[PDB]
Amino acid sequence: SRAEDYEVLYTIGTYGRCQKIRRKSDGKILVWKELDYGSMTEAEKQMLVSEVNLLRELKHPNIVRYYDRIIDRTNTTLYIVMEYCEGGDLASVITKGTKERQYLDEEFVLRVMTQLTLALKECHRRSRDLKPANVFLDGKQNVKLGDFGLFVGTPYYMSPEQMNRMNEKSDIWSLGCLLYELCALMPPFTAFSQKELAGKIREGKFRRIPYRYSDELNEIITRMLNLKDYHRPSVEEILENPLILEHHHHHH
Ligand SMILES: CCOc1cc(-c2nc(-c3cc(OC)c(OC)c(OC)c3)cnc2N)ccc1C(=O)O
Ligand SMILES: [Cl-]
Ligand SMILES: [Cl-]
Ligand SMILES: [Cl-]
Ligand SMILES: [Cl-]
Ligand SMILES: [Cl-]
Ligand SMILES: [Cl-]
Repeated sequence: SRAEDYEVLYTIGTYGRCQKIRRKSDGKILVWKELDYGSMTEAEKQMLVSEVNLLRELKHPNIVRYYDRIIDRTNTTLYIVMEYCEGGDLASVITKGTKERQYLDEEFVLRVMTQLTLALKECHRRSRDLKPANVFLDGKQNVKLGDFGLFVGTPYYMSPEQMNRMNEKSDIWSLGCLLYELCALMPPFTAFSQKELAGKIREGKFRRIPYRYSDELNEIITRMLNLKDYHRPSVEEILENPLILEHHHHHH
């Protein structure tokens, strides 16, 4: 309700800045996203209101949880309060692995696969970017999909359908790309330009993920990267995989 209900501890990152905060009433650790709407038009503020209502709706263990919205009309600043994910985002995990030359555990990849697949299933059920920067880790081995998604960069994760026209199986391809990058510490198709990239995607060829990962894990990631959307496994078919066990799911 009010900014003064919370105390900022410090800034985590800088669409304004993201800050770790403490709710005064009970000391709960949260974060908020700080947005200056002062320069926005009425139309834009209207679709901002629409977006925020949308986030207040989705509740799921594998989706970053919204708590509150605070309007500071004096500084024309809006705060979106959400849960704190102490393990940060998946992009930093991959970069860390890349820089330090250390692959991630299969167990970790299975957790990401299982929990992101359940996030997707929920998103599809309701009607969000499937990329490492939009994936967050809490302090309990849980994985959460953030709200990014609802030019300069190469569109590494774009499916062959999207690269022409025109589909939930497209999301499966994107997940395949993300899990592939998590394993290999590089995307399955790399290139310097989008046109070069598009040429590679159309061939649909890539390296096997590293041998430290099982044939079973390689197989399902490879299936997700099938050129034909109808050969990619559905969320249901993914979760039926013998690889995926109770402990790979979320725990409170
Ligand atoms: C502008 C980003 O919006 C979101 C932020 C979070 C969110 N992020 C973190 C977080 C914590 C970190 O500390 C380790 C960290 O450094 C690696 C980090 O890097 C980006 C992020 C903690 N809690 C959070 N709730 C979640 C979702 C969003 C979003 O808008 O989807
Ligand atoms: Cl390595
Ligand atoms: Cl391993
Ligand atoms: Cl390899
Ligand atoms: Cl166990
Ligand atoms: Cl539960
Ligand atoms: Cl949870």
